[PDB]
Amino acid sequence: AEQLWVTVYYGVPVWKEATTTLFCASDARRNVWATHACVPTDPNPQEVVLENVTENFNMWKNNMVEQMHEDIISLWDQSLKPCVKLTPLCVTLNCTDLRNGEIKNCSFNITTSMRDKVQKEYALFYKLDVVPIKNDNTSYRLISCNTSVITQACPKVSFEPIPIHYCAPAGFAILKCNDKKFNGTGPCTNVSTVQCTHGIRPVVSTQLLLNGSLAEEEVVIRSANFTDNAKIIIVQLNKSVEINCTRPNNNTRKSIHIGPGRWFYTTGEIIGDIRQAHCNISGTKWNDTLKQIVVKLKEQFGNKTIVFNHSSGGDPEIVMHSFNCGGEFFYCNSTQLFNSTWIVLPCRIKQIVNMWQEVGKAMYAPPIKGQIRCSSNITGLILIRDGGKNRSENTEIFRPGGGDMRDNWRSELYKYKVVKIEPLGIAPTKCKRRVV
Amino acid sequence: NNNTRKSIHIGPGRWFYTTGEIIGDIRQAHCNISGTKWNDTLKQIVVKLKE
Amino acid sequence: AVGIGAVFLGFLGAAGSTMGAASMTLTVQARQLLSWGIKQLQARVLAVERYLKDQQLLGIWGCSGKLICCTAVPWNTSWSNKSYNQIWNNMTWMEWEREIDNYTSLIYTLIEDSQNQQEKNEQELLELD
Amino acid sequence: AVGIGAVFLGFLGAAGSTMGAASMTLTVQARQLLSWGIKQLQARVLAVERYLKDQQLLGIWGCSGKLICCTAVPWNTSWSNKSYNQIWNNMTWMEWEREIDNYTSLIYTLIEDSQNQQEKNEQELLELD
Ligand SMILES: *[C@@H]1O[C@H](CO)[C@@H](O[C@@H]2O[C@H](CO)[C@@H](O[C@@H]3O[C@H](CO[C@H]4O[C@H](CO)[C@@H](O)[C@H](O)[C@@H]4O)[C@@H](O)[C@H](O[C@H]4O[C@H](CO)[C@@H](O)[C@H](O)[C@@H]4O)[C@@H]3O)[C@H](O)[C@H]2NC(C)=O)[C@H](O)[C@H]1NC(C)=O
Ligand SMILES: *[C@@H]1O[C@H](CO)[C@@H](O[C@@H]2O[C@H](CO)[C@@H](O)[C@H](O)[C@H]2NC(C)=O)[C@H](O)[C@H]1NC(C)=O
Ligand SMILES: *[C@@H]1O[C@H](CO)[C@@H](O)[C@H](O)[C@H]1NC(C)=O
Ligand SMILES: *[C@@H]1O[C@H](CO)[C@@H](O)[C@H](O)[C@H]1NC(C)=O
Ligand SMILES: *[C@@H]1O[C@H](CO)[C@@H](O)[C@H](O)[C@H]1NC(C)=O
Ligand SMILES: *[C@@H]1O[C@H](CO)[C@@H](O)[C@H](O)[C@H]1NC(C)=O
Ligand SMILES: *[C@@H]1O[C@H](CO)[C@@H](O)[C@H](O)[C@H]1NC(C)=O
Ligand SMILES: *[C@@H]1O[C@H](CO)[C@@H](O)[C@H](O)[C@H]1NC(C)=O
Repeated sequence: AEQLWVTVYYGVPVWKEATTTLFCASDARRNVWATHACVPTDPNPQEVVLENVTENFNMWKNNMVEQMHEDIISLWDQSLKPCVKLTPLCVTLNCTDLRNGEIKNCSFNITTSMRDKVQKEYALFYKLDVVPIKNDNTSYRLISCNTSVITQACPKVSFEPIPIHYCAPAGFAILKCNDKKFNGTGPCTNVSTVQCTHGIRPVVSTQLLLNGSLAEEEVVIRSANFTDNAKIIIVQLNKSVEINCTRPNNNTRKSIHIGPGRWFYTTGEIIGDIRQAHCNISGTKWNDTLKQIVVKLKEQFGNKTIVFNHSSGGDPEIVMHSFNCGGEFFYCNSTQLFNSTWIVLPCRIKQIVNMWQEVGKAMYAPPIKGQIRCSSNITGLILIRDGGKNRSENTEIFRPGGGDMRDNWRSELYKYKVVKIEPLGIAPTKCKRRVV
Repeated sequence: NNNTRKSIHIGPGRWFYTTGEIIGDIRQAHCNISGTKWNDTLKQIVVKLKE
Repeated sequence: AVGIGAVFLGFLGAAGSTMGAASMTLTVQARQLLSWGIKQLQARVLAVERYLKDQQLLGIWGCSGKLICCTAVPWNTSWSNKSYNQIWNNMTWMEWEREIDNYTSLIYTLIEDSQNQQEKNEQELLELD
Repeated sequence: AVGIGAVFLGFLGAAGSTMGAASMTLTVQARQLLSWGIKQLQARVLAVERYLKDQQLLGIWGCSGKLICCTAVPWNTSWSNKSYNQIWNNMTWMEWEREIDNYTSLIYTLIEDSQNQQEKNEQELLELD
């Protein structure tokens, strides 16, 4: 061969997988995710295809879901830091049934003029927020009394999800898998480089994925391993299913004095009949959606297998479907969607809630005045396998489930991978440097 | 002394640990130090202090 | 008849084409790579350190200002016995870097310990006499 | 019979040997020197500023890329009347720097105000004509 000599090159387009922090970006305008500090979005972002190069994607290793997990919780706690403690409101409640029982009409006597202007301030309380005192009437008190000090969320904080974007830092790039058939992992062929991702709204829910993206012209079902009962099945829907939710009760609210310079909002009277929360779901769209899902499930789980039975498994907040329409947390019985194996949902409202899990300090929602209405659609859902059974293709009871809230972002992040680019490299050449 | 301890309630969601009962005779804390090693150590120290 | 793109390589695409063809856009790729508050502040400092690290080596090696510079270190064919054309017209940057990944520190050391050392020693001697 | 160390000066040891002998490992010493979260973050930024400060002067003086560069500023023997050999073969770096410590700012000024100024003015004039 030729006498070869070392030549140094810079700008070499090669890279290695790496994990780092992506910068937030937002369509700039006390909403939790509406941080005062965030990069304005690019009105004309670029995307280029590699084509000579493929890349190994694995949605179960995208560490970006961890960044979102921690940052989102931090933003929640920060916005709701200067909020009102319920500590002096642990006073026992003399409760009777509210005439029309999920709502009790109770009284108490605290603080009784501890350098302030206060009184008994009777009010309405929800069953799901209190603990019975079986040694009394039965009487009630705040369920938090024997656990922790919790605060009433600041009335000035909105909880509307914001579609936050995330962009690569210098020296790093975001690769995207554009294969319509891409599942949990593999050598994605259609790979492109993206300057910055689209916005993902931090929607928090249990059992069904709401207001997300749609599948590429068919239902696509993903899992780490369809044979492993310890894994979950992620279903991305071809078209979404329409759901319309309402809180028909027109509620008032009252500010009460709890100390000098301190106020607390209580549920006031209710105007009109007291009715149940519920959501209306189109059976047509729901059933047709299921048809496509079943067809795909057959590919792995058998051609005559009975699927989709009633809700079961986990504590009440896992067994019920959960969402936060209007700022109030609704827990509805999804069984009405899965009450027939191979639509109006009854629903209750809770105010003392836990953002995915909370230790010690927790959030109590304020009462919302008026009526709550919203509209959304099911764009995905999580199925769980019921466990061991006869191998024969008889049953596989894909119950709704999933309590790991991180999957509400992983379900979108699966498209992306972050790498570190190494511009420095060498190769042989023909001649020696003309060294004197 | 083989001591027990008790958690007490001091407020809603608040606990404090107190010394509980003591099992066996209540004796003094103490340390045992080797007089041999201690005295020989002092011997060397004194020799240097003399300087 | 030929269909054409606009101007030049978008970003990294050449990584899977031969190193010969890929060399055309080193100016593009280099420029693009070279160039809440606290987390970003940390990232900025890290970016600077990475930036300067590369500049340090390019300075020492006598390569500063160039994206292509010839050294005076001979190629030891033990690393790879491929000819010039067998590499440059037949292998990509991603593939090449892997082939000689375990010689990176070796060759980098040789550039500094042998050539740079020589160039600085002889330079002074030539300036003196 | 001669006993030998491994390869080269470990770190700073040459500081007490003659400047002549010490010059052998400028490549070593330079490389080594050149290259809880918040305190370290501060330190990193400071390191960068010190790094770049030196690079600024080396750039301006026309010395960038070199660890040994000849200037065009004459030595004023008022600073020291020792001959070349009386310095380089007889005095260490620690000793030398002390000898002319009070002329550092003077000579640095002269390099920029006189030579750099000349080189930039004359350069343009030569390029023009
Ligand atoms: C999936 O995505 C859909 C669509 O984004 C969500 O549904 C919407 O949620 C927003 C939440 O704010 C609703 O917006 C509210 O509408 C109220 C009345 O709506 C009428 O009036 C507004 C006036 O601008 C019109 O834009 C609208 O079209 C209707 O004509 C407003 O009164 C609300 O503002 C008040 O409340 C907020 C509370 O934070 C205050 O800050 C304001 O100052 C003001 O007091 C608010 O704008 C919207 O109506 C919903 N759509 C529908 C059809 O109902 C789903 O919630 C989302 N699902 C999930 C799971 O996230
Ligand atoms: C869909 O998922 C399957 C199962 O994981 C993928 O097939 C496997 O891909 C991995 C990728 O490293 C290979 O190691 C396995 O050998 C593959 N298994 C078989 C039997 O082919 C498949 O590639 C995925 N489809 C897409 C489009 O990504
Ligand atoms: C609640 O009020 C009734 C009013 O008659 C009273 O008899 C009862 O003892 C009260 N309970 C408590 C908790 O004091
Ligand atoms: C997905 O939805 C489109 C909507 O038009 C439909 O035409 C298509 O048939 C659906 N895919 C499957 C697998 O049915
Ligand atoms: C789902 O709801 C959103 C709400 O804005 C709507 O824009 C979208 O078109 C809906 N998807 C389908 C498939 O109808
Ligand atoms: C609730 O009832 C009051 C009764 O006066 C009415 O003024 C108010 O508009 C009602 N609110 C809603 C949202 O219907
Ligand atoms: C070199 O060229 C031959 C031509 O057939 C090809 O088979 C081989 O894969 C090439 N090497 C590389 C690195 O692609
Ligand atoms: C210079 O050499 C003489 C030789 O005797 C020595 O005495 C003197 O100390 C030397 N100067 C230095 C700087 O050591």
